[PDB]
Amino acid sequence: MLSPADKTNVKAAWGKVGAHAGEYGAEALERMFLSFPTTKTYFPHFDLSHGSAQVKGHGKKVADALTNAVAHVDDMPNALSALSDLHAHKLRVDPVNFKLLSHCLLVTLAAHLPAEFTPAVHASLDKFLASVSTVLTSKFR
Amino acid sequence: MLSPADKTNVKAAWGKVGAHAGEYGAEALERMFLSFPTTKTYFPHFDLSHGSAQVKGHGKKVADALTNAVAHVDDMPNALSALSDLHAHKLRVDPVNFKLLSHCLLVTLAAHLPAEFTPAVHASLDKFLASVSTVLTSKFR
Amino acid sequence: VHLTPEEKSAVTALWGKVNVDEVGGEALGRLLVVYPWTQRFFESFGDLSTPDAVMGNPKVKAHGKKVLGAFSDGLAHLDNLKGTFATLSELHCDKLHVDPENFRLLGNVLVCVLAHHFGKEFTPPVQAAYQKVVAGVANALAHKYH
Amino acid sequence: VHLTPEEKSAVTALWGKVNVDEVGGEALGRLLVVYPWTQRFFESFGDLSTPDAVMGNPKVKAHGKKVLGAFSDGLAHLDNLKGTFATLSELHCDKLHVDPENFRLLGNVLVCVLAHHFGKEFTPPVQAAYQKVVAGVANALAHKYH
Ligand code: HEM
Ligand code: HEM
Ligand code: HEM
Ligand code: HEM
Repeated sequence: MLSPADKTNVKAAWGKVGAHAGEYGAEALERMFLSFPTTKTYFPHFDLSHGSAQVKGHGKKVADALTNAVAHVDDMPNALSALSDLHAHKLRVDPVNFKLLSHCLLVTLAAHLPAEFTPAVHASLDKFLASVSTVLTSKFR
Repeated sequence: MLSPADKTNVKAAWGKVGAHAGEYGAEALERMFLSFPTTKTYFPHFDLSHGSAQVKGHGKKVADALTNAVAHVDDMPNALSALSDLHAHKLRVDPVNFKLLSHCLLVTLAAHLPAEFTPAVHASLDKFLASVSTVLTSKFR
Repeated sequence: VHLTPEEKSAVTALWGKVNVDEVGGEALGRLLVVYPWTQRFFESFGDLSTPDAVMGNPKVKAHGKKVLGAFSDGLAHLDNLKGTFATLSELHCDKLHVDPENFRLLGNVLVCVLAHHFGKEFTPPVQAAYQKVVAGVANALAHKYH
Repeated sequence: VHLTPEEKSAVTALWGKVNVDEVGGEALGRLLVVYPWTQRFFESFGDLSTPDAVMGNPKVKAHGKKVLGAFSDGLAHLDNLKGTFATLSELHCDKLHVDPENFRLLGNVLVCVLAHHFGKEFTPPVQAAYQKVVAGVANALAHKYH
């Protein structure tokens, strides 16, 4: 459960992400494919090569939804209903994978928001990604 | 979330546990200790020997709590608040451990309810245990 | 894995009693039923719409016996699982694209199936030996992923 | 662990630029902050009531340096993390009763700190190698649990 400080923290950090979210989306995927090679089992139809336009575009896609969730930090469940559906009934990604992308996303932000990646912001973002994960895997069964 | 079906399945199977819940709770612990030894780091103060009265007593407590969640299947968050608080603030059991006990709780039931441990009941009991775990871990941070 | 001789005998004794055909179908069926997301790999199997649909599906039953057949073989090379499972590992990765977590879910389901079938015979310590076994196989099956 | 000479170099070279003092105090403090339940082992450290209070706690800082110290010495035995941490592994089990999951959490915290610190320099490929190291260390540390 995200506290008021948490939502604040998240909104601030993401605020700084800005025009770079897509790029960070992409870099996080790249980091995930490399560190957790099992995650690639869900993207056999993609070119997983460095700077692949498929990864780039998907990066954007992920970023934007993250953005949308920060904007609806208060009503995530509702804001991501369509996405929870796609994942539960179409994609069917194993829930374990959500923790891997989350971590890679933290790593990416840490690397790019030095001043902003404080211990308290680190905590909030983690809790956030976790909340996002929960929502996306809530209709699995 | 638990469906009407799940709820019927859970009340039905737990119904059968009846007066054996205590013994089944103890059994699940022992199974847990033998298969996943890292779980023992939380019970340094216990005699974990075969037929330890401590384990016996502990088994009843866990069983009584599960029985209490079945009784309040429509208000688990509230029925379990106290225990949620204890686990979150005092015991501070790492989340991953909940999945281990669940699994062992499932094994014990399987081993005891051949007739009721149907694919459908297995599925419902699994979702149930996941639900209880989620509650007990809701206040962690 | 780390199987004491006495764990190895216990594994082997029980396995002698198992009907791989039946247990195979039971474990695979239950997997598709308990973790419905796992159905993503079997869309050519037909109707998996309800538990009976899954459990009774001639295709699910046939596949299950194939999987437990490969598993039974692994139980005879408990010494070299990675070796025994290498080609299968490369296949699951490169052709099938099966996330290895699936292999752990199936191990857990299998342990429930053995508990279901043997009742009290599936003792706490017999289960501990089997947990080591299913983990080794899953590891063995994921070893060639890249 | 199962590090490529190239992967070995990357780790080795990044590490040479690491201020263990600072990195260790930050890894351990972030751990106590992000995963508050880990504070169950440091009651005697004092005030961990706030991020500010954790990060400032010198008992924390000094334990962080002792932890990264040992980690640091371990990167010198990447071919035998198992034998390198055997006594620390028994200590953690038998004396400290630390759940090995904690080893995993720190590892991940450790990686976030390095990225935090080296920004650009901590590339996807350099992260990939560190990930193998943190997993290898946690595995060696859990190795003697029983
Ligand atoms: C942080 C949590 C996640 C978010 C916000 C997210 C968001 C998205 C979005 C926005 C899309 C595109 C939907 C569309 O095309 O309209 C998508 C698709 C997809 N996601 Fe998820 N995702 C998450 C986690 C994951 C994980 C962990 C995996 C697998 C490891 C994954 C696998 C996929 C795949 C395979 C697709 C389809 C890609 C394609 O075929 O173009 N997702 N996701
Ligand atoms: C759904 C699962 C669980 C339930 C229903 C449950 C329930 C309980 C209950 C009812 C108590 C006794 C509190 C009292 O004194 O009134 C308890 C205590 C405790 N539990 Fe949990 N628990 C669960 C999971 C776990 C797990 C997975 C662990 C760790 C492996 C754990 C570790 C403990 C410990 C260490 C205590 C205190 C024991 C003592 O000193 O007497 N619990 N639990
Ligand atoms: C104990 C673990 C497992 C073993 C030993 C095993 C063994 C096998 C074998 C022997 C085959 C046929 C090989 C061939 O076609 O040349 C196979 C195929 C397959 N396996 Fe596995 N398997 C295991 C687990 C799983 C799991 C858990 C899943 C999915 C959730 C899975 C998905 C598949 C699929 C989708 C196929 C191909 C089916 C087809 O013919 O279309 N396997 N497996
Ligand atoms: C990279 C992983 C780790 C390494 C290499 C490591 C190493 C060490 C070392 C060298 C000591 C010194 C104690 C002695 O030698 O007597 C120590 C103590 C200790 N460690 Fe670990 N540690 C690790 C992870 C952790 C984690 C994650 C925790 C808990 C969250 C933990 C809890 C403790 C505690 C409670 C002590 C005792 C401190 C005292 O005596 O006051 N360790 N560790």
